Amino acid sequence: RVSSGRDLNCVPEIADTLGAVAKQGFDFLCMPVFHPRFKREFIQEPAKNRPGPQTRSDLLLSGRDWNTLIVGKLSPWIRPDSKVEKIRRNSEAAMLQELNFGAYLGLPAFLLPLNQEDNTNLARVLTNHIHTGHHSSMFWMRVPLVAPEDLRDDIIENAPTTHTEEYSGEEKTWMWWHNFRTLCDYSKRIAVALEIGADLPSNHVIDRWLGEPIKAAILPTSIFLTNKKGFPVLSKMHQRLIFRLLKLEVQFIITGTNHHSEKEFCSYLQYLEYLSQNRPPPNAYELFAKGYEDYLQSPLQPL
Amino acid sequence: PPNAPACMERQLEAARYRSDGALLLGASSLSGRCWAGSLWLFKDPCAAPNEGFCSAGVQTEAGVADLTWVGERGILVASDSGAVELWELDENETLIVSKFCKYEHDDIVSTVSVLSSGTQAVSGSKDICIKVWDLAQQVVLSSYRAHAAQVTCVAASPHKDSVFLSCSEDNRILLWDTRCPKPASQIGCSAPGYLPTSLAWHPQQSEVFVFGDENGTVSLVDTVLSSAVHSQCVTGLVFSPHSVPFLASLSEDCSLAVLDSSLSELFRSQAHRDFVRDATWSPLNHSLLTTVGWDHQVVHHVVP
Amino acid sequence: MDNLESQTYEVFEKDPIKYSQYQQAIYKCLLDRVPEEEKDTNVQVLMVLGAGRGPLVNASLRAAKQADRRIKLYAVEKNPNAVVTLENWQFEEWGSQVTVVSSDMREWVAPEKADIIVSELLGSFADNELSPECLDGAQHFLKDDGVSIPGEYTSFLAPISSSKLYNEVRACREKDRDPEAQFEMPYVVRLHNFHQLSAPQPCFTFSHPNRDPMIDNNRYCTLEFPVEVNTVLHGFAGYFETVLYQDITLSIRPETHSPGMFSWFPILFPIKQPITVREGQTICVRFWRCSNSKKVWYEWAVTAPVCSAIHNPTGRSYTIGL
Amino acid sequence: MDNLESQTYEVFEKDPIKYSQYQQAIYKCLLDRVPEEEKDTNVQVLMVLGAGRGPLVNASLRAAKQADRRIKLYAVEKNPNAVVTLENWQFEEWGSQVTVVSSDMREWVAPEKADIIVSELLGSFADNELSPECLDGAQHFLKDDGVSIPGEYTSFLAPISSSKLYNEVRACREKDRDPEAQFEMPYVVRLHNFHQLSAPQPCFTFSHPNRDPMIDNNRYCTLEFPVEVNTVLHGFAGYFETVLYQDITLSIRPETHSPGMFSWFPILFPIKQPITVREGQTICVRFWRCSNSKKVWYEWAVTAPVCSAIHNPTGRSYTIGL
Ligand SMILES: CC(=O)N1CCC(Nc2cc(C(=O)NC[C@H](O)CN3CCc4ccccc4C3)ncn2)CC1
Ligand SMILES: CC(=O)N1CCC(Nc2cc(C(=O)NC[C@H](O)CN3CCc4ccccc4C3)ncn2)CC1
Ligand SMILES: CSC[C@H]1O[C@@H](n2cnc3c(N)ncnc32)[C@H](O)[C@@H]1O
Ligand SMILES: CSC[C@H]1O[C@@H](n2cnc3c(N)ncnc32)[C@H](O)[C@@H]1O
Repeated sequence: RVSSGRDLNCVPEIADTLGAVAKQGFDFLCMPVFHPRFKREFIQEPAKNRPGPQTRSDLLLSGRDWNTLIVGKLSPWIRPDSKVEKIRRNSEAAMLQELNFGAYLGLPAFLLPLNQEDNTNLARVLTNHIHTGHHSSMFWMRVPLVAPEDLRDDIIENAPTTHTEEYSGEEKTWMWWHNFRTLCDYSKRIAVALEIGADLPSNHVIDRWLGEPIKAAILPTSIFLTNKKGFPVLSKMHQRLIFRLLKLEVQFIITGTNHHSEKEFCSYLQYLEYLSQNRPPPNAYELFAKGYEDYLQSPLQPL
Repeated sequence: PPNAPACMERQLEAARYRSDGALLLGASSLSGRCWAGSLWLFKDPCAAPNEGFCSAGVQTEAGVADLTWVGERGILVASDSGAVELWELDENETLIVSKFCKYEHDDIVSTVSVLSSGTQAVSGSKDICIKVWDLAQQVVLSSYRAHAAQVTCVAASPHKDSVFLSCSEDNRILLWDTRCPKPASQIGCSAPGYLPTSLAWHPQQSEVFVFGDENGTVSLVDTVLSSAVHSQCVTGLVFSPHSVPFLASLSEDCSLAVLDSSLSELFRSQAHRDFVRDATWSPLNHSLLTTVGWDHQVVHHVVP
Repeated sequence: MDNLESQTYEVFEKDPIKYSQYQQAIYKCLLDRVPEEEKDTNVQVLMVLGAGRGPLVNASLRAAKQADRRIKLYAVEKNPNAVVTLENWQFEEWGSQVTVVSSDMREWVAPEKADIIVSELLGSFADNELSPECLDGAQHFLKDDGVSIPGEYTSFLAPISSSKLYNEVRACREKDRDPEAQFEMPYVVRLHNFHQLSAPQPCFTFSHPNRDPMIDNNRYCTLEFPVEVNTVLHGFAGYFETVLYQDITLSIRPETHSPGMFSWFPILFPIKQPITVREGQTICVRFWRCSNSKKVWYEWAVTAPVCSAIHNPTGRSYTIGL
Repeated sequence: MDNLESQTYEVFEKDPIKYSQYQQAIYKCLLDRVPEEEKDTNVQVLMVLGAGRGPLVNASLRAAKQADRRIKLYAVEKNPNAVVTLENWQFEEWGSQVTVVSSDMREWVAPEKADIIVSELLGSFADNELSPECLDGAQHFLKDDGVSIPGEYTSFLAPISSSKLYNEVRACREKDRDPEAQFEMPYVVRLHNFHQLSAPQPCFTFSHPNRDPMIDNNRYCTLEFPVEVNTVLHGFAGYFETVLYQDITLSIRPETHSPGMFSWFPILFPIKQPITVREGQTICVRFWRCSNSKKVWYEWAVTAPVCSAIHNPTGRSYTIGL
């Protein structure tokens, strides 16, 4: 059994789409609470007085659905560490607005991305929102296993890709997260949603992550290989990383469009269920200790 | 008109004139219970945006980030769904039907441009992919991942099928030649500046183009010369159909400007009340310029 | 200072007796404000000050149809997450009748003055969510003959002995703060294992609109509660009563409690230290409502049969933000 | 939010170089504002915003006599205990020339607009006593061509290593509060046993009068300090520089320090946790000036060579009251 979620940036009708993904086999949905292209100005007129409503209505779903089925998503134009002052200011206002709306709705988690190196002003705004108002909403930082730049295709003739192995340059994304987390003073409310790319990085990178608070793991459809029949599958090193994560017990999330148009979409999910059932079986220590994981007891003083 | 929807969505994203004089507008619903899109054809432009006084209307499944004319009946659409869809005009030019809707991108499709051939197109997305499409075959010939951030704009050269521009939130401007085994080649400043956002080819010099950045500055380059035109991001740039063309610039400061060739401003309009999204020049009256914004306005300007 | 979550609104919106009491107050006010011969010439300006998700707006529509009069509605709300609900309602249902305003009432410049201002800014102790301050900053856009609904509210207090609740306030001690701070703050609590020692008596009262030349929402009230048993005082229960319009009233006072109205639980002002009380003695409690330019708070002390210590001096433990 | 005692005023009034710098700024401004042929027809409106016990009033009188021009004086003060001094001075000495006002400048409705507004609202880190907010609320009664003295001010920062001062901030731990709160607040301190690691660089700058259409006193500044020794960072020193008028300046920056001016000591933004720094690395510090409708505060963090934690998020440890 595996807790599973679907990611989208396009949801025209919330009722319809939520039903369709739930019928696929998914436990929850990651959507934007605002339209990701609906850019909003807070300072300059005339755009700041744009007439409402700014987003869809909370009544389209029950308190229970917002609490157990939806996961917020910060709009992608919200960039608080922009080099442009006006942009940083609007993005701070927009972040607070989207995160406070998620708190209003009661969302169990809320997604935010670590896609560049400097996320300092982003961290601060989050820290402030954490400390302002009484809530327990969680925050899933979307950080990639290999950075976009370190994954691009070597097709730029006059700016090639560094083919020299860099030990600490391949650990770039971890430091994005270590910095963000250190700036927020290790909040229990801040967790990592680890994005998994097409080509996995050297084993050391993978090893320096499972000490961290992973609550979700993100798999795009583009990494799935096709097998003999026509179903989506995964290489053996990717499968090994999966086995690790299910041991560390996380919520998997599928993103991207259907690339295997011969079979429906629940096939990716079924592949996940497959591996879950077909995992190395639990021994007597693993069966018995289960439930005590990372639980701190004062030590026994039998004198 | 039959099949038309009763209401067109408040946020007008794109507006493009056809050679005869028809206005194609594409609108997206960015707020409210339903987040969809719509395509409309107005053989009379001064009638826009009345749903009752249109020549043809239809509604797509999702918002319309960008579109462009494919000939005189085809319409290329960049859907939030992650799909590039081609809708074609009826024989009588009263209806609009989806010819193909291909879901190849893993995130909002934000740019489409048609190559000089008219049988091939190129799309940019927020998934960091650029795809080259065969409109005939309805499949993707090539899928390039050259950028390190969301692809903001792609603009196909007006005369070479192999050559097109792209710019991304990774501070990169690329020039592409599908004939090279490393198609893309990086243009730009010696030092990191502000993110590029809009690309416009020049209609008469095949190696010259203009780009506008997120800070509101427009620049002219040859494979220097720049002016701070807007206070905010430059969302688009469009050249006039004149013998010596005028440059139209659009911004998120709800203003439009028209520049010459030394990028000296000549026209200035603030009639729009929300982001001024797209601008298209009249093929009949060359001193006439139509603009659409998120304030549901279709505004026509008399340019000197 | 804080904005309510969506489910909070949802639970307190599901209380029928409250909103129908409000409907009827509006109905009676509409009738007494325009006669049968003006029922089509005269449009009443209605301003919901603190509108939420629109239950008072709907009850205003229902009351205007009960009373066959014309109204012009304004829905003023400060919480923008709730405004998203209001503006979607105004699009697909209310239409142009309702004009939605996303502003603080004290800060909003209004197009026209109002005939009636409806408010639901009341707490378990009447004024503890600061209904006074807000409506005083909003009465400047009220017609010189205008009606506030509600028109007045009174808070009530009664001494109680509960060893259970005393222990629970005691357990509410938190690190990084005063170890006695927990007794210097009121609590909304559904009192159950407790002993009311004397019948509630009125404490602070406020009237709207307040046409005094100098408005002062500060207060000082001294109450004497005769007890006819031995007992040990642990706090004071707080209740309230409010006049919506004329004989239409809402109350959580146990004597005159509105039936089936779960919207307000009582409040509890504890005392640090239990005060033993004999048969026949009197309990004297003093209560102050203090404010500055930024916050508002309650101070309170027991003076008979023995003095307590002035609780929450200077709002040092508890303050209500403006 | 607090009013200064009498001896505080007295000590900082005994600094000659400051008040004579102010005298000369006034003198140069008076000359450049009325020519020799208007020296008897034209009376300049002068408003001392934050007047104290009257040292700026006297230096205004002295400057008007140096420059042989006519002035009309207003002494605006908020602290009423200091107003008692001002009003006794105005009775027995200044006479009708000075008009004493006991009000907050942001709140005072003025009879006429001013030619010049003099202010001494500056702290060890320039804006930390909130000169900006006050003068922005007082510039509405400034002539459209008016001059503020001072006209601009800039704050400065420099990383320091001091094991002594780190231990002293550590010892400043107080019960009933966050055990790390003491590192999340600045201190006015006369730095002595310390090691400045890199030359001061400018942080936040403010200009008066600020003719921007939307005034935003919030700030975000990122500074990079190259260090050429191994060392262990314990905080950042704060200094300031201000342009009174033209070339007349005051500064406590050690490079351009005004001589014999003891009025301002430097400020110190500590960091919770010492950060070890190698030869050749760079220290990156970020600083934010944040405000709401009620208070103003500084947040700060170190990002290079290793991240620190955002200090004083939300003003949770330190805030400056409006
Ligand atoms: C449904 C239902 O059967 N039950 C709801 C929960 C319970 N009752 C309460 C009451 C209070 C209490 O009194 N709180 C003080 C508030 O100021 C009250 N007002 C009411 C008006 C209002 C309107 C909208 C949003 C908030 C408020 C707050 N707290 C928590 N549980 C009874 C069972
Ligand atoms: C006489 C004298 O030889 N010494 C006075 C004491 C000592 N110096 C200081 C300085 C400060 C320090 O810098 N504080 C920050 C204040 O904002 C400064 N400003 C100055 C302007 C002013 C005017 C009137 C009243 C207050 C202020 C505060 N603290 C305490 N001791 C030097 C020796
Ligand atoms: C429905 S319970 C109280 C409601 O009134 C709103 N409200 C409270 N105070 C104000 C105010 N000063 N201005 C506007 N709305 C207010 C609250 O945010 C909430 O929606
Ligand atoms: C002389 S040091 C600062 C002086 O300015 C006064 N002051 C500070 N802020 C204000 C204000 N907003 N309005 C009036 N006086 C002020 C202080 O109370 C003190 O006298």
